[PDB]
Amino acid sequence: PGGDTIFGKIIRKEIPAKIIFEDDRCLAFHDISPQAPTHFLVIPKKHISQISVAEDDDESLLGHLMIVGKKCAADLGLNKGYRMVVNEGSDGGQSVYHVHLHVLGGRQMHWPPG
Amino acid sequence: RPGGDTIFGKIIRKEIPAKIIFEDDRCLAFHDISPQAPTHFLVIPKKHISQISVAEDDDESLLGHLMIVGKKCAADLGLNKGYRMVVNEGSDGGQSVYHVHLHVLGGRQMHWPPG
Repeated sequence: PGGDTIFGKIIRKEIPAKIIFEDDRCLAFHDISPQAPTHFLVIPKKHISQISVAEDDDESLLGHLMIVGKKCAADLGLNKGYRMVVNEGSDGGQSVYHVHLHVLGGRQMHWPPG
Repeated sequence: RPGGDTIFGKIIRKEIPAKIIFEDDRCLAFHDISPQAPTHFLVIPKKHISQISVAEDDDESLLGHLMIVGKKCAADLGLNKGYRMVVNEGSDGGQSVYHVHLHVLGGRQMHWPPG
């Protein structure tokens, strides 16, 4: 495992998180510093440090994060829409080196996206 | 038709011009006409899916492929300091074209929140 980051600790249940969904290969939970009325993360249990190092063999897993994200968004009542975000590296503002998909909604999201 | 009715379908069928970065049997990557960062491109599936909220379970590999192609194109374009990937859904997401697409933005510091 889950990795040497705070997200690994969340996966291993060593620290608390408000979990929305879990299966054998991913976990969705509310972000601790929400930027919208609804703001959660979907992360793989496999420790991929950043999207730039994902491989072709990870394609289904990465798509699974997005499908889980859109299902969770619907379950959380985001019927007016939302935004999905993956941050990579310094310029991307990536805060934890464990791949994570942000899902934000419950307010108008603006443009540019940061 | 192959690619759907939106302007992105027109781009897929090469009926209107685009600055294409990458193309395969499943997707197409091209530069955005209204860039919000020094590099700003889109990765879109050739199969029409209107928005991420209606994607099917069987679309997982395709959606993942968009992200893999996005990161590969970002590397090929020299975005070595990072980038941000974005999918907009619906009104609150600010989606203006109803053909699912992944934005990739880089070449400057991206800020938080992401809109």
